[PDB]
Amino acid sequence: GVLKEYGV
Amino acid sequence: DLTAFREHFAKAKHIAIITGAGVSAESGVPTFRGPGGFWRKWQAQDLATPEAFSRDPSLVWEFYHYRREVMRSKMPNPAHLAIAECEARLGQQGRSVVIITQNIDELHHRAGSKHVYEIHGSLFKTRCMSCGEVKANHKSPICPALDGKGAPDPNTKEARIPVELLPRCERKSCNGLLRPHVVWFGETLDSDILTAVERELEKCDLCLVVGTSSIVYPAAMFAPQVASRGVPVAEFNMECTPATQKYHFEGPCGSTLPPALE
Ligand SMILES: [Zn+2]
Repeated sequence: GVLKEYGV
Repeated sequence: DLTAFREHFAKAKHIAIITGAGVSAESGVPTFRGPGGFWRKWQAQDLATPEAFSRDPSLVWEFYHYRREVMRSKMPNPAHLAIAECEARLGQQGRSVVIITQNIDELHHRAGSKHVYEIHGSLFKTRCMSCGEVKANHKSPICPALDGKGAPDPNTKEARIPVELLPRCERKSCNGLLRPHVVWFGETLDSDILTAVERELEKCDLCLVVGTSSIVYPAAMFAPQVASRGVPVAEFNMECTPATQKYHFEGPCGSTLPPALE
């Protein structure tokens, strides 16, 4: 699943 | 060139509009990120996580109660509306307009947008920690215990509400603790939603990006999928384009957008 803001 | 854009606009049959915090900002909504976005001693990144909630659910809810209530006095701006009327007008012509938004303030709905995809969720929904149920909720206050809590002054006293007295699930047999149905830091997006959005961007023949940039999350996940099909993309934000430089309409969405969609 897609981490939000790409985990960043 | 605006007239160039309108020429596309004219033809478009399936339009998708992606919206970032630029637009919720224009309606005077705090995002709590970067300079002077504090809430008491904290910023979002500190509080909008599952660890914070786990550790100190009163404080996180205090935070989200505030954000819920500040909405009572923030209204949709002209961009919100222009979109909503657009969707409506084009709907009647058998054309389609869908919104994909990272915002959680429900302003699109309050403007009358219908086919909206809230990919970070919404402040006015709750999910149950116990049974997982998602239910609309705009109660003010959301629960008595929180009445007049969540003040943002850095020296406010913690409410330190017993977890039992925070918002609970109403299915009785359940009584689970509720959290906001928002995507926190370190959480994944809902795949059901993303599959839909994908389907929608695969069908669209024009794409707008509003109050954020194609280059940054979350626009970045998708604008590529559409651009690579050769579909035009139009940004409306206040980020700057360098001299030597698909369309980009610098300025507050409130101003730039409604003429564009007329
Ligand atoms: Zn429940």
